[PDB]
Amino acid sequence: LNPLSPDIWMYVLLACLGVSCVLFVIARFSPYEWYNPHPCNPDSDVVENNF
Amino acid sequence: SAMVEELRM
Repeated sequence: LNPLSPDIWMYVLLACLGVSCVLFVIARFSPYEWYNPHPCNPDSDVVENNF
Repeated sequence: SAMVEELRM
């Protein structure tokens, strides 16, 4: 792990944790992502979640 | 209602 001076490491640590959290937040308020698992029987508007 | 629905869930 020498090539990157240890600083950049934990920087990217916090970076990906933040981007993942904001991904979860955005997918939370997302229209199409509620994806009614097995629409192959469309019998009802079942609302499920992702991400 | 939408913020409540997708927030509490």
